[PDB]
Amino acid sequence: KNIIIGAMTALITPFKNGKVDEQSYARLIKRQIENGIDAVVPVGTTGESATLTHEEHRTCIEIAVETCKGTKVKVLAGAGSNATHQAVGLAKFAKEHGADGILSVAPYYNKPTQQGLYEHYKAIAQSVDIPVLLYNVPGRTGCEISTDTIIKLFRDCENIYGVKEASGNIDKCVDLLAHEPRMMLISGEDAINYPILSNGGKGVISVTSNLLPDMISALTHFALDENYKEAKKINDELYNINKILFCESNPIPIKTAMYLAGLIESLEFRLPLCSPSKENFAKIEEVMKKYKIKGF
Amino acid sequence: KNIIIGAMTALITPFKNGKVDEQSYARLIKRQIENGIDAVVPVGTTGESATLTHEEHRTCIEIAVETCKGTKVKVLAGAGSNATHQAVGLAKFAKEHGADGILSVAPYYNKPTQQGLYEHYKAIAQSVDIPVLLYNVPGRTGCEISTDTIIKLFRDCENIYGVKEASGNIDKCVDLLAHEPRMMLISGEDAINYPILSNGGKGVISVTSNLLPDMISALTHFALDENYKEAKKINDELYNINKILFCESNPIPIKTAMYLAGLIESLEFRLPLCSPSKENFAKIEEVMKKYKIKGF
Ligand SMILES: [Mg+2]
Ligand SMILES: [Mg+2]
Repeated sequence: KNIIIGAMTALITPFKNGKVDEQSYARLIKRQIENGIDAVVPVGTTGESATLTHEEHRTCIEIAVETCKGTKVKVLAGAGSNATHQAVGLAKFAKEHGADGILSVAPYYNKPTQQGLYEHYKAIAQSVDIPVLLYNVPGRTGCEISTDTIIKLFRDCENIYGVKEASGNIDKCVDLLAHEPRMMLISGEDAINYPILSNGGKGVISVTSNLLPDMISALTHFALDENYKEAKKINDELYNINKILFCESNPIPIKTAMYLAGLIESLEFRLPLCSPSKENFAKIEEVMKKYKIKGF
Repeated sequence: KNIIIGAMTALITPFKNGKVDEQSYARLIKRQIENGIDAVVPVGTTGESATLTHEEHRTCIEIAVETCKGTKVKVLAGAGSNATHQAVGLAKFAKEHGADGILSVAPYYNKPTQQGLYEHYKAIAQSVDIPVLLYNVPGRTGCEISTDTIIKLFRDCENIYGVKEASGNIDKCVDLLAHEPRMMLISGEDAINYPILSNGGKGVISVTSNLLPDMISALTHFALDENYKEAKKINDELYNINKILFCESNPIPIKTAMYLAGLIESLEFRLPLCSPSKENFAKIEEVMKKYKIKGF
């Protein structure tokens, strides 16, 4: 199977006067590339996919593809939906614009059954010839892709090569790799990057790497090199920032941190996302003090 | 405040050879009208909003509006989104196509904060001059509209007149009406229609009423008249069907029941929704046998 693994960043989408700051977006991606990141994820959850237009999805994906040209960094495009017809179109769309693979979130809100999830992802995988990474995040979607369903999709569909897990369930991560060790388990929860990697996970799709790409990259590469002692020490050091970045719903804290670090111009979201409370703003600033934040 | 209350139906959307069966849709709404229902909700969750195109949304709302002309039955159009800009557009869209009000679900998947939810619904309510009913269903959205947020929205915005609760939380239903008795609490969970109404709830937005409109309507109107013994009797008798209609994710069981009753021609969903298991199909068939199902 063709795979996209390693240290990956769920890119924030900066806004300036209510529009995509395209120059900021490119600068942020180059900052990721220059700090050891192996792939970038445009217009995922951290990138506020929900509130971007289709045109803007296209724009952010094209900017990611363009900025990654001439480097080894791949573009794993966010392209998923709770409507299978739309998911299929978004996958073809992402491939069409130069993405190396797609990250496809489990249908949110309409709670499909396991059978429906299987047919959903089979249609997506059959629509393109590039790698497809499942994304399970039940706290957001209201549904869970079961281990059996993930393993069936991995075995039955050639493009599906693994899953990004954001489920706080290391038991399931054991379940997945004990029964299907060939799949690529990808950490979608920064605080437990190391436990997932030390169990045979092969990458992270990170929120924290927006702010601290060098640290997340080093952690992932240490672990992939089976230097678990060094990977754990970064994971432990990152715990405080990893947790405070979810004091409010992601990406509210990470954008707050990027703004506080001077990495993005304005602390702008699209409704229904908004600035944090005064209190959480201060907590984020407080936690950041112990970390060294690379500039441009 | 202008309100839309009473016995209301979350309309299923019948498909025929992959497209909306427009004839069937109008026929189903006429059947609701003729069995005492006070309002219909086109293109909600039960109507598979997520997998309908914009054009199909227009179409279903127009059929509902047209079918309810010359009757007292109101159209509370499904018009919500997890992007505030889009939810505002859908609200204006529904009003301009003749809807009497809108049902607007809490943003799913991106989990806005309470502050963000307030700004979200404030923007929606300020964009139209027709009643707006909030819809709280945390099992599907991953977020909760808190009692304080609901009450603030009710007090600050003219059009917001209450909330449809699908939260299994009668404590919250007490909290809401004890602190703000002027709001319209609407049951969004058929099994507990009577407890919500007996605490001062003023209507239901029902799944079961698709199949048994006369019984749900009678239950509601008994309760609104404080004939609680008669309303409780129907609620108790309805428990078995109210529960089996969620053996799989709504609207999979209700569409199955409508098909088994001969009320729709095809057991068709749009992916990622799909037919129920063989076993769940049979269980739905058994439970329906206790109930007397009105024809056309
Ligand atoms: Mg009317
Ligand atoms: Mg009376």
